[PDB]
Amino acid sequence: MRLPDPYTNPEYPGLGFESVNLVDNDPMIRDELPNGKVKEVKISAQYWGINISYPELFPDEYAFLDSRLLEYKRTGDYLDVLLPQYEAFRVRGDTKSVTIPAGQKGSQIILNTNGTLTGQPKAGDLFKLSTHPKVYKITNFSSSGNVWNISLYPDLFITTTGSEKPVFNGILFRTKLMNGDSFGSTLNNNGTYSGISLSLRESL
Amino acid sequence: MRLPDPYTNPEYPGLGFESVNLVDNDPMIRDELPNGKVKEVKISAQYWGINISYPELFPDEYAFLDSRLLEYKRTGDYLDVLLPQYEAFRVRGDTKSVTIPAGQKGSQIILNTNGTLTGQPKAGDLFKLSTHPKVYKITNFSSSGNVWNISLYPDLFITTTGSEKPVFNGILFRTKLMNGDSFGSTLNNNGTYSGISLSLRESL
Amino acid sequence: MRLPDPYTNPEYPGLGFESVNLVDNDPMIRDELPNGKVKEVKISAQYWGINISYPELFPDEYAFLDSRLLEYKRTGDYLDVLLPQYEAFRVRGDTKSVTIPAGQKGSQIILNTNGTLTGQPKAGDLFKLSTHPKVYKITNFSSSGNVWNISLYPDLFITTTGSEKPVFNGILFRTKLMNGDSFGSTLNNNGTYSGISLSLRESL
Amino acid sequence: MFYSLMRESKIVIEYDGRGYHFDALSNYDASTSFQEFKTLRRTIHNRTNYADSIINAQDPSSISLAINFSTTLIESNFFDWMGFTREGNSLFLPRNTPNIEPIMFNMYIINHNNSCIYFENCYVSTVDFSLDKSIPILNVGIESGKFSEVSTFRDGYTITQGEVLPYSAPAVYTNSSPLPALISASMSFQQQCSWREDRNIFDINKIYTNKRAYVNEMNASATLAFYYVKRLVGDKFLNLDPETRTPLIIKNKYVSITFPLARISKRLNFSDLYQVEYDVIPTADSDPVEINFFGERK
Amino acid sequence: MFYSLMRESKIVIEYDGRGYHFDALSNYDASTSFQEFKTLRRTIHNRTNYADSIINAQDPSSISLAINFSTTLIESNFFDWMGFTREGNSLFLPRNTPNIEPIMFNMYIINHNNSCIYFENCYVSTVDFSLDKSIPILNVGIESGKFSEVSTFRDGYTITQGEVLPYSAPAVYTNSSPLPALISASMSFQQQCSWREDRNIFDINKIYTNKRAYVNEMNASATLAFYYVKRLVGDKFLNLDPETRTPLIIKNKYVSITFPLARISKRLNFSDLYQVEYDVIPTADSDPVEINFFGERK
Amino acid sequence: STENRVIDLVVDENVPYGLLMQFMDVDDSVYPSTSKPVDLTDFSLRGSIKSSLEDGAETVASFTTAIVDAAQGVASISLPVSAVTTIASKASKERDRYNPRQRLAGYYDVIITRTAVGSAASSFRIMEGKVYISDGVTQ
Amino acid sequence: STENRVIDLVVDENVPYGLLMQFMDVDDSVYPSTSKPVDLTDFSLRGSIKSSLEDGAETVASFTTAIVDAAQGVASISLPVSAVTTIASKASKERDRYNPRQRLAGYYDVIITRTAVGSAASSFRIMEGKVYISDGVTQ
Amino acid sequence: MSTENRVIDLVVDENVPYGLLMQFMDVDDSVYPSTSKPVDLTDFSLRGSIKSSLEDGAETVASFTTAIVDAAQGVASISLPVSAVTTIASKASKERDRYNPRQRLAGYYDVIITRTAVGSAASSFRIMEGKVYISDGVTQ
Repeated sequence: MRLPDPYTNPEYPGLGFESVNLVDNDPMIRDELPNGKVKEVKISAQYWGINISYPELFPDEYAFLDSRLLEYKRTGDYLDVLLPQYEAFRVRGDTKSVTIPAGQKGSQIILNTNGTLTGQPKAGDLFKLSTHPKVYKITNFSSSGNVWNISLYPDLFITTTGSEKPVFNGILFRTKLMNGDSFGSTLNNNGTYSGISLSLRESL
Repeated sequence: MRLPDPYTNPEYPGLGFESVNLVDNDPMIRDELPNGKVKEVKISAQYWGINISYPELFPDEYAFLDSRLLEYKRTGDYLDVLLPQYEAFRVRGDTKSVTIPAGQKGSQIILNTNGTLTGQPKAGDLFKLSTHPKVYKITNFSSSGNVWNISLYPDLFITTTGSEKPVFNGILFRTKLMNGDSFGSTLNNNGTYSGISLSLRESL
Repeated sequence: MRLPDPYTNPEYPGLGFESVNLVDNDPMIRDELPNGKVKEVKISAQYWGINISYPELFPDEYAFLDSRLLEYKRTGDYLDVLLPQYEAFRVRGDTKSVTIPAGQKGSQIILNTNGTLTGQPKAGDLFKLSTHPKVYKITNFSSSGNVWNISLYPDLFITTTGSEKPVFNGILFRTKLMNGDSFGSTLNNNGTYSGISLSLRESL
Repeated sequence: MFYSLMRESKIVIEYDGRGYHFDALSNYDASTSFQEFKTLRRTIHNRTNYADSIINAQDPSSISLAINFSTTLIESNFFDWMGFTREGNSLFLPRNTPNIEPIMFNMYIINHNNSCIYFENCYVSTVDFSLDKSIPILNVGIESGKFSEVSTFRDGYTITQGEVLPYSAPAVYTNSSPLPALISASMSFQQQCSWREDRNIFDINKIYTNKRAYVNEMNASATLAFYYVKRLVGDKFLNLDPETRTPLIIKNKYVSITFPLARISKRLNFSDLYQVEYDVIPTADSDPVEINFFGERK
Repeated sequence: MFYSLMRESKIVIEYDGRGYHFDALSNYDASTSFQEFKTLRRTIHNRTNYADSIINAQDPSSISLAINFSTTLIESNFFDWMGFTREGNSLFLPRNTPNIEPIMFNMYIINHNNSCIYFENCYVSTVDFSLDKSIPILNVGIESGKFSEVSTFRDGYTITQGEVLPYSAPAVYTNSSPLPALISASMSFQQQCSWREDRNIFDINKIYTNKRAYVNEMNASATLAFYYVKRLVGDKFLNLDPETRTPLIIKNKYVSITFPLARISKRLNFSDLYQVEYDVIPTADSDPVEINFFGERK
Repeated sequence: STENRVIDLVVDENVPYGLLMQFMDVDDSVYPSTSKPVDLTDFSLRGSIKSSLEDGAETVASFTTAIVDAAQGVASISLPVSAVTTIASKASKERDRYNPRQRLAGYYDVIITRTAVGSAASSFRIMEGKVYISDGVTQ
Repeated sequence: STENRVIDLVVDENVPYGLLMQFMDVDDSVYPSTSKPVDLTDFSLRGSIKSSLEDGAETVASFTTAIVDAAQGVASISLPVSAVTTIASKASKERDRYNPRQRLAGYYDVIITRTAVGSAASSFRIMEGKVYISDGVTQ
Repeated sequence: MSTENRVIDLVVDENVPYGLLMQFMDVDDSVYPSTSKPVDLTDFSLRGSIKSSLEDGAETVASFTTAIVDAAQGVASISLPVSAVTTIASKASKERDRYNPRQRLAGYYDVIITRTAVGSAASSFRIMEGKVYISDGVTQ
């Protein structure tokens, strides 16, 4: 499901992140050798962590927000979020006619736009495959005409099967709440819910 | 037994809730696998936690509040707490001619209003059955004619017997006062009592 | 790989080091006998610890820095850190015609400059061999003709093979970024990124 | 239309169901205002420019009156309302504050054409007057909780201040020995109350007005200014040493503030003509401070 | 030698490669200064008396200009540079701040004999003018990062302010109903930016100058002063109650600031003639605040 | 809030005039005010433009009422270009202070009315103000 | 019309004038920047320039109107170089002391109109203000 | 910004051939920041002139010898020779600028670009205007 925000529900401008913390969580078997060399082995999967802080929420906005959150807690599905700082539409066009040749594993990826896309995805922008819900981060870009060579920080979780389509816009993190067990909201005498915050965490 | 509030007792304005804290307590066993998939397990029940804060209290206000609290601790009754922000009257009419089909044990109430109720409940409101003291929040509501499809956050604590009647307005939390083992209030030299806090828990 | 600094990238003035912290990490087993004599034992190696602090970062500065850090974490390279306060050019000339006699495994380098180098290194400067990445500090220097007697704090991590060439200027710390397991930066509502810190450790 | 002139006004204080029209009023100052909760919800989605401000409370008003002394001594009711106990025409400062909450009263500021401003839940928080070479006048300071605009009002036709008392030179005594070279005797009395804000979540979407208050302390104080005068070399009566307990009285032909035992601190200023300044407060075990109000012929 | 007179000066603002010589300047004030790091290293060895002071930064300059209204309306560029969107001759207050960093421009203060002071990296941080019974004038306030002395400069021969607009009495309306008894309408607009100090260890032994800044908020505000006037007993239109949303416009013959929806707070002063004071800010969902600039004949 | 019935109309010379009133019923009991529109049944609007308020004043023109989309509450008040010309003929030669194109043409007010919806003639004035003619250049 | 939206046109001497409008209705309640270009099919705008703002004024020039893009919403108001020369000849000579390039020529308005079968007169005024001539030397 | 945008001042230096280099570029800002492309200046002729005053009867003191150095890339150049600079300096006001004594007023100027082509779009625009000043010199 979709986390409410001013893009989906413009009538509630109180929704919307006062501050978002996009943390990098890659567990590693780090070992500090006696000779000065540091050896680290990556085994556990990496996952983005999102910490959302909300401004002063009025009673109706908080009613909508916690209604959506409780629906999340009820039906048990995943909770998608859209970070707005990465919503710079730097790539126009429709990506259905873009083919990613099969048999690709690792950080590097090669995709052929077939002369369809307009706009260059600069380093630091997000990237997501059509099938898998993992969200990557472009670290370097290099194109030779139509073919694009993109390097992603997390290695491709699944090897491309030749049908996965690039998603350069409207990327949603498939996250799970981490504050659900004890989630309280305080109501002031001024009439606003203060200090509403979420500690999300990408699942899979 | 009702907790004194400036609805029933406006002559004691210091008994108003300076700030309420509706805490969502749903203990779960959350385990994060190394493959990035976070998994949860729910066994125990969900109970609404209410925390009340008070301003400086004059001798008469404190006398009334303390007499009520000692009456509670004497008879072992259940404090009823009313939250003003949840007292918006949307559904009006008779709740006796409405029928709830029996055998509903999930997290969803299907009821035939029989055209006897005007208005429609809004998501995020408070809903409660007439035969059980547990309080529910409406997470979603779809109306197809006279039959309503109300979705509730806590899974139905009872299996409907067909005699339950929905309650939308005038809902009270059948709380039990926690932190009553060491309950006190310091009296300052200026005659006002300070440091009064009620940590209440929904003891259905 | 070089960490972005306002030498190579002056267009991003926010990437400057607001405060560096050169930490001397030489773990030792220190035991204090009751007879007042304190005794130490050294087994493990000494590694220079560098801590970098940053000011508020604009979107472009943070984009560049994050792209570089993600490139590091992708290729598993070694961040090179340049400290401006250690870039005083004293020894100038060619370091290829200078010879270092082999078999030197202590804490002292004896080298015949062969009259090819002008100036003299000062105590407390940074010194490094051309075949090893460990960085040394000159604690003492005595010159008797062309042969120099450079004394180094860390005991020589390698035994000189006779082919090493001293490096006095342009010295970089072959660091590896610690605290990268949970690395993040909060984006405030005013558009600037805050709370960015690099805890680096010299992984020779 | 109707303008509102300060000179064309009438201030009536409503206590116990009777209107105390305080004539002989030299000047009064008052203001009304509201409290706002203005927050700006700038988000990463929309860095907005328009605030979210709602008016939810009435800021307490601070009304100050300057009242001339009068022959009917209605102005002593300000000491009476501020907490002093009464015996005859003399007001005592009680050893302990009698009640937790002050004495509350309403006040009207009448004007022409049925125009009025209604201050409610008022209490007298300050009264100070300077006995000097000018006509004495006591500036009272009251704080209101709720202000309002009303059409009909209470007007004190009968209860009113008489003629102003003629000037009479002040004189300060120790027992019956006069203190020479007086400059300006200033007396100060206070009832330092505090509003108990009880704004709660039941007052959301409503305007809140302060209603109840408690007395932190009462006190009587006086600052005496003299010229540094000595009659002997190494004098004992007149010097700069502190006086732990000494009977003092700041006397006039129409008023006499008595300190049965006083704690005096002295301060010398090397000005054009040397001036000493006293700081008179009653002691710990001193008897109640007296304030006599003599209309005429004592 | 050459002295520098303020009256013999010319202020040219350099934006987009064009010089905006702002004539009709009533008065301007500016200052330049440096930041020091002065520490005294008193030790048990030597309790020294001589400090260790090094000049390492330029304190940002605060330049204030007072500019008369003109027929060519060059002064509206200050609203344009401060962040307002433009359509025709009217300036809108955008719902959200457009960019993170303000609009930067350079400014010259020319004087005779090729003397000049060059303020760089400037931004307009405040603009406020009072519509009153005197000639209106808008005081702009800009903050600089780097100041310098230069020989040749930019002089706006063509882009200049015309003749000052004749005085015209202000009037404030609600829709089209005039508000009676106006005294002084003061409007205020701000771009509350903040300098991002990025002084680092690579700037040691060098003078640092602020270069980049970000916008904390923009706002439009107005304080209206009236006389307390009532036309009826218990009037509804004119009273002291707050107004959550009401259309307001402070209109003149040459300028009209429009609040499509306004939040008004009132404050009454019991002065010689009773005065009420408004505090007008746009509401949360109000349409953009208008500022029209009419040169002549609207 | 309070009352804002007073709004001034600026009609254009040589151009027909038409105003579109979206009648509405806002209630501020709930914090997001209800957007319920009034339902236009048994409603008629009447409005005349008369120079000055004194008795016996000549009728400069008369508004032509249109009721459309009764369900959603909107309505239209208009008058033909001939009415505009008749208004502009009798307008005063003195021009408005803030706009040198407008000239005071008269006063106006429109009056809603319920005609025996409940056997009651519940007619009350909607709005009022002054009508200003704006001199054109095209014709 | 739009009394608050008066804009003064500036025409360069010795240069053909050109000004383009875009009729593009908006509805941002659903989402910001929801703007749909208005169809201008069977719309015909027209205007004029007169020396004074009153009846009996001498006409100076009439804009050569056009509809550049039908159904795209891009209309154009313009006049050829000879008309600009006539304006410069007819313009006043009270040159400002600090804007010595601009002289006042007259006042202008333009009216958009609908001429649709199955419809009626829909004339509406969209522009208003003054026409200022900017002096030129390069001819 | 009715006319404030297309007006800049030129100061021709005495005893030096004055040449100003112009670079046309179609900058797109409303749709998206930081997007600019050159204007294809083929068939986009330029012409300018200078006159002492703005009256109907004014003297043509000089005229720019405009040239399109690059047909594409939107690069053009307006320049006048040494003789024209000398004529301007001789035919200039004797009143010196107080803030810069070397500069004296010479006259006014305009620049019109005429994009005559086969397509019926023979439009003309005034892209520049302002005042012309002469900066005195001694090196001769």
